[PDB]
Amino acid sequence: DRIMQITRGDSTISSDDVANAVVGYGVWPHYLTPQDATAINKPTQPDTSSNRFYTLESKHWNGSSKGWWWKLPDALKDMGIFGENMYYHFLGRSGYTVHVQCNASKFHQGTLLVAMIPEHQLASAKHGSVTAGYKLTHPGEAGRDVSQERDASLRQPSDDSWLNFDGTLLGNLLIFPHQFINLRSNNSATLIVPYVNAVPMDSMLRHNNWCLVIIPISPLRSETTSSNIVPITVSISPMCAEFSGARAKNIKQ
Amino acid sequence: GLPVYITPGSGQFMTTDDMQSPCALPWYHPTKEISIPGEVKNLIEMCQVDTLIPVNNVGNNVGNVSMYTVQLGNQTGMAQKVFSIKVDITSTPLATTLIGEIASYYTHWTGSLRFSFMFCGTANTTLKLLLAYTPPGIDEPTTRKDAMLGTHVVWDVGLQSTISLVVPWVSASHFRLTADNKYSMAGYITCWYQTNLVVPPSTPQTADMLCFVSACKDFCLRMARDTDLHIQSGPIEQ
Amino acid sequence: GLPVYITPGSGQFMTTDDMQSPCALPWYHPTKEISIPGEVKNLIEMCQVDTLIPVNNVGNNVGNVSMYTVQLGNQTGMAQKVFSIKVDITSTPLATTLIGEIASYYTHWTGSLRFSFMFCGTANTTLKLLLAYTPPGIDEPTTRKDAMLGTHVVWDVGLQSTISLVVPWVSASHFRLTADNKYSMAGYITCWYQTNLVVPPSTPQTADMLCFVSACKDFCLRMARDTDLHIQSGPIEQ
Amino acid sequence: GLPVYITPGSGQFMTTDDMQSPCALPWYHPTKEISIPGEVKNLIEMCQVDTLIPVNNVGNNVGNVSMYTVQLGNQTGMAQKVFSIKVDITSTPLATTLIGEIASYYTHWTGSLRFSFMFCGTANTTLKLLLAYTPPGIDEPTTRKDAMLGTHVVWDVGLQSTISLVVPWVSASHFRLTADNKYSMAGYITCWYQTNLVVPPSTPQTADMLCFVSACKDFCLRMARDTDLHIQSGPIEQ
Amino acid sequence: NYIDEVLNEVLVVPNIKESHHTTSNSAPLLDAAETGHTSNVQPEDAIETRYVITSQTRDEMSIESFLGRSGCVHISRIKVDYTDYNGQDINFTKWKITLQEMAQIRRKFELFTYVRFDSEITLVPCIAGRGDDIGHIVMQYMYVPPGAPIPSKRNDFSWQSGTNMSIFWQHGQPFPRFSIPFLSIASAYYMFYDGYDGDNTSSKYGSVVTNDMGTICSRIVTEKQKLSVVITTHIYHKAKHTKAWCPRPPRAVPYTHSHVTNYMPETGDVTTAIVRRNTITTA
Amino acid sequence: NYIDEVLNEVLVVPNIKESHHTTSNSAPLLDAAETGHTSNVQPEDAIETRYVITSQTRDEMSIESFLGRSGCVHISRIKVDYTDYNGQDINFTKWKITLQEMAQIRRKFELFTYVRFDSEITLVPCIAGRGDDIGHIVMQYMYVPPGAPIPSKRNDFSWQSGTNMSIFWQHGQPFPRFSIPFLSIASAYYMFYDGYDGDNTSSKYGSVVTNDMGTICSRIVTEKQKLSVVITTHIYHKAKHTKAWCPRPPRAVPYTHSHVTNYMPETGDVTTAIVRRNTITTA
Amino acid sequence: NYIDEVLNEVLVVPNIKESHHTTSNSAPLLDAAETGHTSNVQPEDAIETRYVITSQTRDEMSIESFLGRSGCVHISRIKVDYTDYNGQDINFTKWKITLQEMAQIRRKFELFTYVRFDSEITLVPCIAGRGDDIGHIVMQYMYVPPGAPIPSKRNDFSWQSGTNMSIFWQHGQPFPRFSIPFLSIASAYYMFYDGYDGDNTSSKYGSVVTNDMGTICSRIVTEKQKLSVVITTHIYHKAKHTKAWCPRPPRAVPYTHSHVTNYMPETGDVTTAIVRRNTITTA
Amino acid sequence: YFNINYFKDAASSGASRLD
Amino acid sequence: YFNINYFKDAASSGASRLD
Amino acid sequence: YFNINYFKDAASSGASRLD
Amino acid sequence: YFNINYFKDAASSGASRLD
Amino acid sequence: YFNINYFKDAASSGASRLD
Ligand SMILES: OC[C@H]1O[C@@](CO)(O[C@H]2O[C@H](CO)[C@@H](O)[C@H](O)[C@H]2O)[C@@H](O)[C@@H]1O
Ligand SMILES: OC[C@H]1O[C@@](CO)(O[C@H]2O[C@H](CO)[C@@H](O)[C@H](O)[C@H]2O)[C@@H](O)[C@@H]1O
Ligand SMILES: OC[C@H]1O[C@@](CO)(O[C@H]2O[C@H](CO)[C@@H](O)[C@H](O)[C@H]2O)[C@@H](O)[C@@H]1O
Repeated sequence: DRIMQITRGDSTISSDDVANAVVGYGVWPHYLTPQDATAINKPTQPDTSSNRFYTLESKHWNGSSKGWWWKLPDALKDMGIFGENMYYHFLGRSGYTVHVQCNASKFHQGTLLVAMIPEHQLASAKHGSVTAGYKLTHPGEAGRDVSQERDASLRQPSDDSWLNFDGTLLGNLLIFPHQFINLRSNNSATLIVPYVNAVPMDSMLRHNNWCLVIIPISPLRSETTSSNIVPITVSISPMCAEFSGARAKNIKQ
Repeated sequence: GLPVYITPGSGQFMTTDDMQSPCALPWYHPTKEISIPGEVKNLIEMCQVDTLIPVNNVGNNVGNVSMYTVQLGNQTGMAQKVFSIKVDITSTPLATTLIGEIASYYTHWTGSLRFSFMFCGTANTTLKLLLAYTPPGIDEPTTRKDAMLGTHVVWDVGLQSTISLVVPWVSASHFRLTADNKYSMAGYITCWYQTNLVVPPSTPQTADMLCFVSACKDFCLRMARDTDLHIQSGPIEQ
Repeated sequence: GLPVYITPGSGQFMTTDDMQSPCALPWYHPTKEISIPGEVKNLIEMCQVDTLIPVNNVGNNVGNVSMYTVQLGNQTGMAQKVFSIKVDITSTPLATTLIGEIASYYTHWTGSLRFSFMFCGTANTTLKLLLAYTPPGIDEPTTRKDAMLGTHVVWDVGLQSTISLVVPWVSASHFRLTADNKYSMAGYITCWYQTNLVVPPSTPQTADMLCFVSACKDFCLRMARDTDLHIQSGPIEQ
Repeated sequence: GLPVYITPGSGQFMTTDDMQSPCALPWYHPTKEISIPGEVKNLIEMCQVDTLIPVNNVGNNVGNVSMYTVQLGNQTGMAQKVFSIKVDITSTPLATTLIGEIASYYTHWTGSLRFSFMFCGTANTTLKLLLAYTPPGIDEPTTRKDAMLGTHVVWDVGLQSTISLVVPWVSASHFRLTADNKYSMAGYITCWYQTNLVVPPSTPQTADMLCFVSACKDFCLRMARDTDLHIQSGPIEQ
Repeated sequence: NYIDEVLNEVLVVPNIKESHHTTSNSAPLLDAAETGHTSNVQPEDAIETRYVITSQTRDEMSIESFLGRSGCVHISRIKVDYTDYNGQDINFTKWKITLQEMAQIRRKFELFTYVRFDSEITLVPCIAGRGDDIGHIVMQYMYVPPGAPIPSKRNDFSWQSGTNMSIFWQHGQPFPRFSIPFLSIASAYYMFYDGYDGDNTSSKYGSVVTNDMGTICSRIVTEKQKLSVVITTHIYHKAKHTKAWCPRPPRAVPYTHSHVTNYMPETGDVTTAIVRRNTITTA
Repeated sequence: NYIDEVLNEVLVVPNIKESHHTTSNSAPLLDAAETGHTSNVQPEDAIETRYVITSQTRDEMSIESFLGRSGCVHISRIKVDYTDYNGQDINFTKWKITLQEMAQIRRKFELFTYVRFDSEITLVPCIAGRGDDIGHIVMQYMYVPPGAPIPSKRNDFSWQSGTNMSIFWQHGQPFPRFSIPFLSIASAYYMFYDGYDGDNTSSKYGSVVTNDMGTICSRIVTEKQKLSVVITTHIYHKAKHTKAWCPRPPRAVPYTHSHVTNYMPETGDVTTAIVRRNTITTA
Repeated sequence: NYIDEVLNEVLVVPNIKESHHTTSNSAPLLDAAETGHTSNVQPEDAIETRYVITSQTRDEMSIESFLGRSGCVHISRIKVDYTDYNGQDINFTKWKITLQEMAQIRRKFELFTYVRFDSEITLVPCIAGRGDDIGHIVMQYMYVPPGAPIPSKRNDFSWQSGTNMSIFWQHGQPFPRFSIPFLSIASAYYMFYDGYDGDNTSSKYGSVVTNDMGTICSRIVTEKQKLSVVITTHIYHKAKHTKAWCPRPPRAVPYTHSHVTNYMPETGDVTTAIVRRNTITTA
Repeated sequence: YFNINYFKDAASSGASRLD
Repeated sequence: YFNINYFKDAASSGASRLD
Repeated sequence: YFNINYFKDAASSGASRLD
Repeated sequence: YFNINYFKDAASSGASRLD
Repeated sequence: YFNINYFKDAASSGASRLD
């Protein structure tokens, strides 16, 4: 059966239609083990109050839309509790659940490719050795691209999709944990993903482990009034969040 | 001591040999190896995951994304043809594909292969395509009847959405070459309309189908060699 | 004889290899090895003994001894700050220390560390400092409150005299580099007044505190390399 | 390590040595070896199959086929002689023969040999030849009586058709040289009429006999060497 | 094990059984790829297959025979000088270790996010005679781990290697080769990274922030010679005892610079391997 | 086994028994060779033989001692240039592998229709000094399997061999030698073929349609030298662990070109080894 | 043993247990360092620790991997002469053995008062061609224990080594290497000393009074050559099977001269590694 | 012939095995 | 002395045997 | 492979052991 | 050390024995 | 390692023993 129910905090999400769910690398997210660990302090593990279902800012799906991404450790730099614990601690570790909702009617035609990606080192739009800037790979709930315009003075990434922004023919992207949203069967997309990184707990600020991409493959096509807007809404849930290396507090940027 | 005879090959160097070497940095105890979700052990694995196919391998389209979609159209005529590509897995449009990209690292390939297609159409929309695998022997078929005569699969677009077409392994030589070779010609696969694309009122009349190719447990490669699909007409800076 | 193949590495020389060599002076029976009180077997041992820290790492002071004492003063204000140093054990003032001097012989370090402070004050004198370890992540704290928020230890000067502050190991990478590296930044430690330095009549009002650093059983190093802290811009004569 | 002494021969290269060599292409699993009807394992086998003999080793005949047939004629006289060849298996007409062609790959030969003759005559036709092996010692016999004195076989042409003459092994040296050598002279074999070739009415009066030579289980060769019977006064192009 | 390992039949592929026809309900050929999963359909499913006992090993399709092959990753060069010997920054090379100063091989890894392995380095010095006699040109290849005195010039004090590794090769004696343990403070070598040095809007971001493994300094010990030379000591690298995590789509755009992804060519339009077709209808 | 194998007495030939006379019916000397079979007659049959216990082995008459012998199959040559180094198609050789670029050996196989075996290749580089000092001339022999970047010229990117085989030999160190598995997509190497590329009345037909095994590219790594040279690296080949199917009549006409049978000499009448006799009557 | 020794897990460090809070009397964080002893406080004591199973070996932190590494301790040089061969004090070197003619390594030991070990000496001769051809330059390295005929010049009678050790190296054949037993009349090598030769207010005082181990004399046997040369035979030293007693504070002042502690630079103010800070308040 | 890790360290050894 | 396939692969070995 | 003190004297041997 | 006919053939071997 | 008189003759051998 397609219907699905998910409960994460004080929050629950439902979906009367779906394309299974996917567990990234077939591993379920959980808490760190005293074997692979390294740190020495007792991690704070906000349960529920933290690893709950936060929903971001919504977006429009255009016939001119090109694609939009959000970087996870970062998308919730504001989402209460989790996103505070982030700033108060050096080491942060956590896994997520991605609920991608995008409905329209059975008279619509469209296809969205959704994918998560471990270490998504983007490329700059400008030739050289200048790497994308911080402040631009750190958008927030809002995400990046859309098909937007911007200063070329900024050590700005590639707004370039087909190359995967990293310069790998998108389409091989299917190698990363993914699924689509074929408006003719689908309604959502559900990605669940453990913590992948050569280190037991990284810097929630300097390093974004997971990177999520949603890309219109077959362009939205209705025959309706363009009064009919078909958003795309992303919801996320830290899972098995664990923090440590308590202290002052970083600063917003 | 031991009366020894130094053999011809002695003192050489091979970029492909299994031999031990004094380890500089004696007594070094490397960082432990923590647990990490998702580790590979065989190319194969990567080869069994369907990657998308550039097929709309046409002009301006090519540097864009569209280069991936195949719109199923009108068709005034009937029993008309959609597209074709040839099976020789190292041949654009194929090549670039996670598989192709790879295979191009080995000299020989073998086994069955899997082509999957998906309807990015509508819900209320309907269609029926006929896909076919025309083994090596003749020319890519000009007509459907001619092609329907060999290996194929009628595809009924419906509540499902994905039809997967298998490409049996037909060959003389247990093995085929990855490199373009008239001999090791794997054949062609093509797609045609069985019926049409009917859409009730106020639904678009063109729609797309995405296509993919993953391997079969049949599959296997050999004789590693350096790739085709990448010329570093560099160098590389700093 | 034995058909042998001479392998690539053969005939080389490595300043780091374990191999035997004909001993010139055959039949020599070395002087017996009498008993001698105190023999080492591991650098570690030396690393666990607290050596004094140059911290008064300031101008004219530096070539002298003072360069070791930290006088706890007046302080008109309250809740004021004493000093700070950063933890990266290869960073003057640290470096030169029996530990530092060492660590600078290896490429990587790890574990906890111990800082100890002693009151060379008076007997009738009193005070209470707050010491803190500000893990890597932000800037050395400008204010006490801000620093008190992380790892710390309030120190009550009294009949005891020595307070030992531990520096837990907080890091992402099981291991840190001994060499200056923005990544492997271990953080800062700082000291402030909790109360004051009160002295009854006719006792000096400034006094010193000595500070030290020894290792923790946590501790361990690796990847030996040649030191930093010593350039022989010689030579050396006769 | 192992005090070793490098022996004289060391580092050389011999087109004739059994030694191992690092295999480039590690981990390669060659195409399976399917079943194939008729596989050899010993030259011998090829040596035991009778190949045809050029004997009409005469002028214009030679570049043609005839060069293989021997027509048995009229013969006004009686007790007349047919042909002769010498046994030294590396001597045109012999040489070129599957055997000869071969033997010329080795320095020494030995054992018995088999000569077979067949009557491509008629059915109603009749004859009786006398074949003989004149061992090494004297000159190829000028007359039949003289030759009949040694090893021979009278051949009655009849419903059968093939008479096989054996060439025993007569020699001093267990072994003979394949190369022309006065010493290792194997001798001569010749053929003569015993009676005639009688044919009843309206049948041709000349007819042919084909001749062949296969080995005996006696047979064996040694000391491989490069052939005689083929000078590549080339090269060879593209 | 032997046979299986000598015959190289460790990882064998299944065989293709026999099939019969199916005029039945469940349609295996129909799945919805949107689930992001991969189909599971086989020959036997789609057709009326026969029976083929296989015999192909996926041995050579192992991250160790895919990775475990020596590759040029650096070509140290020294155009000697006899005029000024020593001097600052001369007649001695210093290279900062990395697998991406050379496409080829860089390519190959990059196929995965994380990697780990013990590395075997092979040195192929080639002495070009620009003189009428090259003499006896000895050589010293010293490995300088991070934070160490890197020779300012040719005879520092650092070429004493009292506690460093220096391999020596003298013309004639074979190629120097030596293995090295996995060197990383991390459980694995970061083939990629989505981190930075810091919050400094001028901080570094890439596979560099992370892997700074030291350097290799070359010297030609012998002293001053008469007839000049130029030495070219090639650095090959092999991965032995390798592991890999989370595969990635290969690279199709010729890179530029290392420790970066950047493709954006100098003017030229971004070029890729894909070829153009006149029509989809004929291949 | 040992003794039998060390003494080389594995395949021994029968002995010649003793005979007596026969004034009997069945005539073994009479058979009809038209049956295409071969007679079975022996000494003992035809004569009054004695008794000889034999002791000749047919060991050296084995497809492995007949085939298993190293033979020049190619002579790579490089008349270096220092004027233009690199340039297109220079100072680097590329040869397409085959056993028929050299009669001798080509001959020998051709004795059979099909063949199979593991091959051991031995490289004999010989450095001719055309200068007053040859220096240190290093060398790289890379094996390029079909469909691979073949160096356009001397330093491509293909000489990185990130996943290819390159053997290196430096003046002094001995002859390079390496073994190779049976390389064919087919169960055996097609010594011949009666097939074509296709129906194209312009298609290829021969032992070529089938065996295209790649190439071997030679380079002289060392860089620019002063005093010139010419290198001649000889390629010998040995067949170890060989099998053969369906023997054929040897070749008697000097060939021309490879992968073809063609004899038809340039003008000269087709010549063969057969000698001419005055008369059949005297030998 | 193996695993533990191959895996290098011989000396492992304890793990960090878990803690809870303590609102209790005994304060482990308080000790009086004046006792001269060292505190014993740990993570678990001071904080609310977790549980980390460790896996770091203190193997590489052993006086044998700290000491057991080859280091340049001497660079014998011979600027040959052909004009006058032999002559007094020529074309033959004589060095008096010691580990302190080279900082680096000298440094390293000096970390301890007493030391003992078997030493492995490796000779790296490098022949610089100052001529148009170096020929065949043989070499003799003779070890002259205390009180022995030290060659006055090149061919004494002492180069007969009827009872001495002389190692011979001829261009091509590899680096000479040989081990030597602990040579001291004393149970250990005196890394330092607070003794003198005698009461003579002109007696010697240092690490010299004590260790006089003989000398090493180099010769270039070959006789007179045509085209000149200069030989530089580097002397590396490794400590195998070492022991150490009573550690000392490392050295921070660049020395001068050996067998002495003296730092007092020629004019320049005594310099040390310590850096200067503006203020203690900010690091 | 095998498993003769002529060298002490593990980092020095042949290409691993397969399983 | 024999059967000591010093090398892993089978393609590398001496001339086979006879039987 | 080990404990094969190819040489007589003890001074000649590998780096000692650990215990 | 002996009887280790490193080579196959018998013709290749040391000087025979005595008896 | 010892007593492996790789050579036949006795005159060829190491320095004798002691007893
Ligand atoms: O320094 C090499 C360069 O490549 C990376 C991959 O990005 O990984 C490594 O592989 C090397 C093999 O030569 C190791 O020497 C190395 O030091 C290691 O990181 C990089 O991190 C590194 O920058
Ligand atoms: O490429 C060599 C040439 O000879 C044939 C016989 O016609 O057979 C082979 O033998 C080779 C030994 O050098 C293998 O290298 C080879 O590649 C193989 O075919 C041919 O098919 C081939 O054209
Ligand atoms: O002669 C070397 C010099 O160093 C000391 C330490 O002061 O110790 C020794 O180490 C040597 C290694 O090269 C031995 O050769 C040596 O002879 C020994 O004393 C000194 O005493 C000595 O003067």
